[PDB]
Amino acid sequence: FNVAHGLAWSYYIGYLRLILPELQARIRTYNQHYNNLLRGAVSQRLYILLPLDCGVPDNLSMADPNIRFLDKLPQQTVYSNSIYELLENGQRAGTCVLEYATPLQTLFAMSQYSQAGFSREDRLEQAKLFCRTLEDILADAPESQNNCRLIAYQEPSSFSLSQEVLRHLRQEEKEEVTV
Amino acid sequence: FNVAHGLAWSYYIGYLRLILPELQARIRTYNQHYNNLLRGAVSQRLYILLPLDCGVPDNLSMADPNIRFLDKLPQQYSNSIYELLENGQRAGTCVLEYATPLQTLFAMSQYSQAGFSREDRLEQAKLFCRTLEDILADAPESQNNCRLIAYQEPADFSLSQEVLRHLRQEEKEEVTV
Ligand SMILES: CCn1nc(C)cc1C(=O)Nc1nc2cc(C(N)=O)ccc2n1CCCCn1c(NC(=O)c2cc(C)nn2CC)nc2cc(C(N)=O)ccc21
Ligand SMILES: [Ca+2]
Ligand SMILES: [Ca+2]
Repeated sequence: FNVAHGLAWSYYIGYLRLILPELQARIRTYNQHYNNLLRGAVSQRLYILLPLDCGVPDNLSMADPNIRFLDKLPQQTVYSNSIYELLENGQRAGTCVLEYATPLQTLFAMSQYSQAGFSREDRLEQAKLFCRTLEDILADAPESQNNCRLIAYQEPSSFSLSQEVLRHLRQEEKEEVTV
Repeated sequence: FNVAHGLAWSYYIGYLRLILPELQARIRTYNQHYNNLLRGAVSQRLYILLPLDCGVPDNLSMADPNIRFLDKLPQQYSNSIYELLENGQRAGTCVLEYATPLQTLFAMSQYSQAGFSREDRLEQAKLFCRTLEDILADAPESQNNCRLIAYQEPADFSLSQEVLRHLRQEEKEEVTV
């Protein structure tokens, strides 16, 4: 009995499969303004944060204060999407469309619902499974694996999410320019 | 690999568990107006349509012409009240809506990479029903706030009549027990 299968498939079929196609161009559009104005460009990929503690806060800033909301992204000329700037020592070091995964929140709710019989150990196993399954789905999906990137991580002590995101953005740019 | 397990748990945790508590009261209120005008009442339960074919239309009246939209419901998420008709006469009224996760099972069966056949879609649809049933069977006051209407449509069927069967059964239960 694995709720993570359905959660992954439903996140893809109901949300990613629909929103991603518009994206790769919507960001291309925005970067006209962004490049001309702030002398920086937004990464093309949609970054999906997958905290394995299934802890999705209301806003990204609360979890890490170096992730800072920048600007809402427009639609192609019913979905809101937020550009966040990543920070280092107060300086802008990257920008990206970055959002938490709703399925993970369901797993947290389940672990606080006693009639589920769903322990924290169960919750973590199912979070990992959600990650692996969504990976498999995007692997066989067209231009979608290319339009979005998954960032799974386990908090220990103190941890830096802005840094883990910047790792990925810098890797993405490395790829863009090399190949 | 049963997607229906996750789909059921997500439908309950992320949606039903949220709107049902409000709903009991919201309809309790609305009926103050309905009783005064037209001598009609709206059932307290939320009726969830589970077509086994997973065919969800964009407007219920297209699925059965005897199911006319009546009125949207106010808040304490959009829910719609429908009148069920017989020979043009109003025979019932209820908050009515489709289980949207079935849409997902439909999309999957039209998505070739998934290997999700129509046989699969039907198995997972039935399973979605059984799983959500169980969930509401352990849930507090929630089983009481809504009713599941799972039906399989025939090669050789009235939805408004299926629903009306349930509503009349509900009223029977109300006045006897
Ligand atoms: C967990 C909920 N549920 N589970 C399943 C399975 C089906 C549903 C379900 O019934 N849902 C839903 N019924 C609604 C009816 C009304 C009403 N009455 O009007 C208003 C809102 C309603 N909702 C919530 C909106 C869902 C769409 N949605 C998502 N969904 C996901 O992430 C997600 C997680 C899993 C698993 N599967 N999915 C895809 C369906 N993310 C969004 C982000 C934005 C944005 N960026 O603004 C906008 C919409 C978004
Ligand atoms: Ca190059
Ligand atoms: Ca049908």
